[PDB]
Amino acid sequence: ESPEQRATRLKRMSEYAAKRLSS
Repeated sequence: ESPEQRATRLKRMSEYAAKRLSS
């Protein structure tokens, strides 16, 4: 569970949540 994996899943979930949230 390195810090890299955190940013990866975090970024994907973020960019997704953002794009999705907006419209």
